[PDB]
Amino acid sequence: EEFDAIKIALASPDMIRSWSFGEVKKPETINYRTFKPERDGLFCARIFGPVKDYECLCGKYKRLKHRGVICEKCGVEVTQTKVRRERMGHIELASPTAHIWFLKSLPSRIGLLLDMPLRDIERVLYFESYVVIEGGMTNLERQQILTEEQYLDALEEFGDEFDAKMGAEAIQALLKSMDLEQECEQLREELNETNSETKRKKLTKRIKLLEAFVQSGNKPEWMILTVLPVLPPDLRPLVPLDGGRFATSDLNDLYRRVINRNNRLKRLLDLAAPDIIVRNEKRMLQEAVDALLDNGRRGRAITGSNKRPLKSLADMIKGKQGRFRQNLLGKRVDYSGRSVITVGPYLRLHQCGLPKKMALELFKPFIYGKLELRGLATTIKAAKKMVEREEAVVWDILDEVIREHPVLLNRAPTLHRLGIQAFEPVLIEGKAIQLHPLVCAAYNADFDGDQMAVHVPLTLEAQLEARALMMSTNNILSPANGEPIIVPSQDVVLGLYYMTRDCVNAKGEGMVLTGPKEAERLYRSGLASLHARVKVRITEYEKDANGELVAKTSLKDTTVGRAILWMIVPKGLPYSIVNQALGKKAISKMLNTCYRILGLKPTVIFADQIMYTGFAYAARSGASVGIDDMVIPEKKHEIISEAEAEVAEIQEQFQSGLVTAGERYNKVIDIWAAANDRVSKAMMDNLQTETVINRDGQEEKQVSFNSIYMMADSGARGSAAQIRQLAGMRGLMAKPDGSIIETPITANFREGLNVLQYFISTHGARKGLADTALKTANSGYLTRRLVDVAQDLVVTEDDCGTHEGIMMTPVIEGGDVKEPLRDRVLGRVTAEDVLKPGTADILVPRNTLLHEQWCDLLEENSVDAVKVRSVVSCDTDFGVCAHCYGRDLARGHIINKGEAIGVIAAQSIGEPGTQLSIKLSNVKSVVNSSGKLVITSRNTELKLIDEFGRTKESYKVPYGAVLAKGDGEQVAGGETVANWDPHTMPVITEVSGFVRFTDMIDGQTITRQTDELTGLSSLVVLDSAERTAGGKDLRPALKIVDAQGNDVLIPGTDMPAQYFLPGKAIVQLEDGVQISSGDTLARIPQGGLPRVADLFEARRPKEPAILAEISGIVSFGKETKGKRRLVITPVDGSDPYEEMIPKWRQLNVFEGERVERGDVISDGPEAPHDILRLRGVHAVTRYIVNEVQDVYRLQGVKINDKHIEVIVRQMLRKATIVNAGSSDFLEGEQVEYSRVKIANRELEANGKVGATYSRDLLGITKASLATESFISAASFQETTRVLTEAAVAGKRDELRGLKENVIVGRLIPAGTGYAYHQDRMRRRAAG
Amino acid sequence: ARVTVQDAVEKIGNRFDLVLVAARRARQMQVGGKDPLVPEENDKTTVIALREIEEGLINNQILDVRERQEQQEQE
Amino acid sequence: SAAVKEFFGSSQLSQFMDQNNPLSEITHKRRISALGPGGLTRERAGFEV
Amino acid sequence: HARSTGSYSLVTQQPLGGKAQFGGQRFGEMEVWALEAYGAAYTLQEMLTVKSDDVNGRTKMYKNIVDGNHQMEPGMPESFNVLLKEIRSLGINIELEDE
DNA sequence: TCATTGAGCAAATGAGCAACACTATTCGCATATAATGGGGTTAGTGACTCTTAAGT
DNA sequence: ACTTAAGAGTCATTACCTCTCCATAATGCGAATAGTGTTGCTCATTTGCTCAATGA
RNA sequence: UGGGAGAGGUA
Ligand SMILES: [Mg+2]
Ligand SMILES: [Zn+2]
Ligand SMILES: [Zn+2]
Repeated sequence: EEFDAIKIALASPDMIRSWSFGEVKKPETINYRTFKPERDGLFCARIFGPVKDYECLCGKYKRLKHRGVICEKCGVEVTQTKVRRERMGHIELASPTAHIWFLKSLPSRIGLLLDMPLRDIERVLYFESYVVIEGGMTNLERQQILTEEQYLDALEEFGDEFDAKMGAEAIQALLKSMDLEQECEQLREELNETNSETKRKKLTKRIKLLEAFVQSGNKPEWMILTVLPVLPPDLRPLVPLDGGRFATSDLNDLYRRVINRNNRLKRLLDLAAPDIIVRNEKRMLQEAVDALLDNGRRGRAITGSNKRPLKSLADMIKGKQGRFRQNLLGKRVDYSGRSVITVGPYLRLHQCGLPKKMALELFKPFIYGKLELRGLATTIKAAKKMVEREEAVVWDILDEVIREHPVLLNRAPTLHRLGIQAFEPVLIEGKAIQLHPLVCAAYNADFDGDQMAVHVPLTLEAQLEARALMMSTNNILSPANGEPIIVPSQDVVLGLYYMTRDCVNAKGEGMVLTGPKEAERLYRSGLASLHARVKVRITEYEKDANGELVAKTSLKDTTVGRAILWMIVPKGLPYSIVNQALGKKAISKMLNTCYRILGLKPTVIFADQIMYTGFAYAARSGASVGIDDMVIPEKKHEIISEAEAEVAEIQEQFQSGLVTAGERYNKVIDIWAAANDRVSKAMMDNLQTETVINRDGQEEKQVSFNSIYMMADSGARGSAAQIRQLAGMRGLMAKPDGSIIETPITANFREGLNVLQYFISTHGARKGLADTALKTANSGYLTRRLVDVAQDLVVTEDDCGTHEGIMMTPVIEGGDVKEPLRDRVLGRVTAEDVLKPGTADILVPRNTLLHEQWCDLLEENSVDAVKVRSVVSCDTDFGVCAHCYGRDLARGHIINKGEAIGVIAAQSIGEPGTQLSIKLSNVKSVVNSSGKLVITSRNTELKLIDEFGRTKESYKVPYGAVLAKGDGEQVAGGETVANWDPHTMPVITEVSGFVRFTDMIDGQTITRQTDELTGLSSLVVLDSAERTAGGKDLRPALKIVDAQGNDVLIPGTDMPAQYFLPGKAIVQLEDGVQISSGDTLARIPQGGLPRVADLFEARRPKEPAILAEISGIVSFGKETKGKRRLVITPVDGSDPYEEMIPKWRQLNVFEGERVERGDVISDGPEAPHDILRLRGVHAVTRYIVNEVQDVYRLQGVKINDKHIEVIVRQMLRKATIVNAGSSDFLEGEQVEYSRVKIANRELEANGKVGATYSRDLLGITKASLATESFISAASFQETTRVLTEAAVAGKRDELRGLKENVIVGRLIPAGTGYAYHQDRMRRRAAG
Repeated sequence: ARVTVQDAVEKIGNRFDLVLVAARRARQMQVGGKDPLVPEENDKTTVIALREIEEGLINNQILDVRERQEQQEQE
Repeated sequence: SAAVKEFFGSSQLSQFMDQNNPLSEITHKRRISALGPGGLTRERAGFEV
Repeated sequence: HARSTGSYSLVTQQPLGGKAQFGGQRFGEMEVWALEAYGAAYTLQEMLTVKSDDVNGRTKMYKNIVDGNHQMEPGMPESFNVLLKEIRSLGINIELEDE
């Protein structure tokens, strides 16, 4: 019951006969006169144990006094009836048949072991063609598949020397006669002479398979089923119906088929049947056994009586309704309720209203215990009936029991971890669970008919989890990003916006008040409104250096509503918290500031009090919607008429025949977009500032008190797009073919649409409703795949002591700041120092958690980039340390050791899937004759650094682009500095002089033609695919020389100044002219959720970018073929590398320059596998994080980058070995990177050479399947393939995963169970 | 300890260690019937043990040496 | 009789009438379901149909 | 709908599903991941064993809750034994190797 | 001299066995003009990956 | 000696509620075995009752 | 009582 490992292997026939208790020899299950089970049947009592507790079948032994005996009359062993689901039988098959798993699950393992094709093995098993096992003559070798005619020829020819059998018994004899170590040694010799790619891969597959058999100790004859085991008859039960008829399982039908055909084969072998009949019966038994093991696998699936295919054993375990994903991971659970949810705003943050009857049904054994303790019930039956009669003493005892006993409120689908929270229940009269209004932003639940499950923790440990870890006052901050999710939502927000907004001359403006209490007294007496601009006295408490609170008291120019909220805001916050109009972002910043200053308990009472006052003043407001409140702008018809006249003008121009149809289409869309923007701007102007009728200074202007604008500007419900569709113009609606329709829906939802506009709108409405369903399914599939990769990651160590890290620069692509340094680095731990003078000389040491104060210091001193320790670079085996991960985002401090990171990271990523001066760097340039500077590099980036040192923008310039500004020059804004040729790629030079037209002749490499505009001849270099026989061995060169003709050298190198230009070049420069330096010479021409799923599944795209694998210069080596090879030789050593590039793809790097490690040779998207293998682990981590965050910022969802780094670290777990030392890794075996790190640590400890490696970015599906745990892999996906590979290789499970301990039934090593698991681990180590 | 277990968390240093220490204290109050050092004020044993940790009487090593003292006084 | 009772009793289109009010009766009789014997499924149906 | 302790299934011996047959609410795969994210290992263990398919553990839990002592007597569930017997009936030797 | 403890005993009832005699079930066996190659799917999937095979 | 097509395989969210529906065909005749009834008999269990020491 | 299909509906 306390086992360390779950070892899986193949089953010998002796082991199957050791499992069984009796041979099942009859197909009939039970009788019909009296329903006792038969003898040697499918339900038999002698084989599968007794039917009743401690009773035989005849009734002789009938008590526990005879504890365990065998009945001499009927054979039924007197035991408990629990052994009807623990005892197996066995069927003794006449002809030994083949297992369908180890034959049809590709790779077949029988074709891979015997080295025979699967079609020929299937022909042998189908009794269509003989196979020869052994033969003494040289005519018939081993495994020569003969036909019937060839066997009848060989029988009359030799008849005595060879032995050829047909069927599965022949394959059993073949696997018996083969020799595992002899074939392994012969293939090890065969691998060494020559290495073709397909032959070496097939040979190493077979060698890995044979070495798996020898090291696991299995035998190859065990794949042929001779003895078939039988499931116990309470696991293939016989359940009745309500009308006397029986409804059995499909396994009883399949077992009846196998037993009947096996008994008929025994009868046909005893009756001396003909060869055709006994061969067909052997084939039928093979088909029946294969159907029972996997129905839908071999051929046509055997259907039952109701025309549906039967459920086999492989269909019971594998699938969506299989044993794993329906009963092992997620089980049904007692002590559980379910009801509709309503709103309780009178509650606190940690309370929920359970009904009386539902909680009486929930807490029933607890009421039994308190009834028998207080002496009000003698026995359990009396207590049962006192609860069932619902007495007043039962209600009082229930009120005592339910006090301080938290229950979990679950709501499906539980996307993120805040979908389960523990609440102290309060008994109410009703039938609906009254939630708090604040937690329904965490639950994503509105009250339109939702339903929530109520689970009751029983034990004291479970009540303490629900009180310390899962209480609703503890998880305020979201674990995705460190922002509070217990936030006012739409109604508190409308009330607080109406409070802290101010009018101009409302009622009682310009008084002086003794404080917040007198302001509240003035409003509730009625002498002053909520919008009177008044001077109040405010006594705010600032924070000292220690925990003391100093005070200041002055007069502030406030409103009455802000002076009412100052009674609510606790001591410790400034007045600039309250002194603005509070939208949803403003109240979020209020709760965040109150958290970081005060803690948790002032934050909880502030949220409850701000919700109470928000609800109360939204009720006192009366903020109603009306038909006079959706104010249509009075200049809508004029703009619409002008736009229709302009569209009709371009239409009649097209009907005259001047402008084409596509340009008319693009012009009409651009005109209607401009018209829609103008109407929306006029609508927003006339709705924001319509309130102008004022007094007490003059006719003044202010923001409007319109309720539609109020519930838009507050961030409560809706946005400016929704207000535009209500009041302005509906806009341009799209067809389901993607193309935007030309005429738009001009009417809004106030004037009412006509028939055709509504029928056009139904396209997008049904499309959006259809799209939403698809993304949720995709997001849940993505969330399951992400969780099943990141299962095995937990915090183990407190610190690993590494020196690596990822330098976090703010993402500065384009013209704006996407993420600031504060959002990028707040929470992580600094790897190195910050070495810059700056203004204050900030020097944070290593191993420092970056708090908000340290990040404020970084913002003040304006640091460009800081290097912090990431999860990917952590050097801890089987788990990460706390200092590399950094801050527990749900709490706000450093992460406790033992808490599972990866499940939180996978949930936080897959939850919004249902919502989806001039600075020059890396340059090589030369000053031209005019100062218009040109760049001779491709990887040049143009950085835009401010005068303080920080970076403002970023731009990448092309190679050969012109530039007017040098380094250190500060140009003003709006100046166009980026000037470049977009379609042509120049071939510019850096030296001056004359040109020598060498190695180009008119006729075989260049085309003699002229330009059609100027009359000058132009020498276009002809491409090598259309050249003649004279141009297959030459490369034309623009031999730039000096003014008289000597070969000028490049300054710095020893390469001659040559320029091998490619084809299709517009050579305008002729011989005998003067050429400057830096001038041109010739012209050479050129979703959200699927993108996230393709980044995480690590897919090679449709057009990968060719990169340079070794640093050095590049030259061409192979001629007379269009596949351009690059002999990229290094500048120090020899070249062992070449590269094959197809015909039509263009090249960016010419054959005269030198590339670094990982240079873009061919443009396009770059594949993440070669990104890793060439650039580095930190580079592929930064690529995946940036390209995922681009999607999540496009849609507007905040997600911290540490979660994406956790998924990347779980993707990079494998590491193939390129060269071994003295370790037990021979060649190309994809072992885990933690295993080779431990092996290299041991080898460098005892002083040896060590073994190098090379990591590889596996996808999510391939990583979770190549996880070393067969139980985790089979619970995720592909149960047939995972169990087949584990059974052949003889693997074992060490029980170290969270999913593994969910399946087995132990405490997970995640959080509270981590102490128990490390105690068990040290107990196993110390003994 | 009724509404928030925050000061008990800052006293212990670990949420999961707090759950384990309060579970052993609540097991000693439910099984053995030991004397709670705080006034119970008609609360449950979970909140009583959490209040004892909130004051600062119960720690892992302190409850272990107290259990060792009772064991060595039994012998 | 076995074939016509199977169609009229246990087909995929001969379904239980939602008759909780007259509007549900009249909109269950004016219904054109593209599924059934010889039609689509909820797996073989994209955004085209 | 609510359920304290009623009828149980026959193949897996975990409680039934449905208001008409007095069923228990399903604690699905998403909720198992939420408890793993919380770190409530004791709540996860007592929701997979003693509130579910483990007859000896749930009977001792019922007697202990009635007798006042809220203690946990865990054990291996029976769906895992169903899984072991089904793989062994497929013909693949899987065993719980002791130590 | 009598209540209290220690030990046992005939008798009534519940359980059951052993051998034998009648009887309702169940299974092996026989039908003699001639009869000599079958139904039944899935049909408006999508995307991706792995293996095998003709093509270059 | 390597590179594109054909074919097979494997997934495509969670939780709950209601309803209906889940089959028909050869006869007969002894032989033999399992089942049930019958009568005489033994054995384990419990209970009111009896008998023998012993101090008050 | 428990099992399996088909249809409908709610979030
Ligand atoms: Mg809802
Ligand atoms: Zn018996
Ligand atoms: Zn680390």
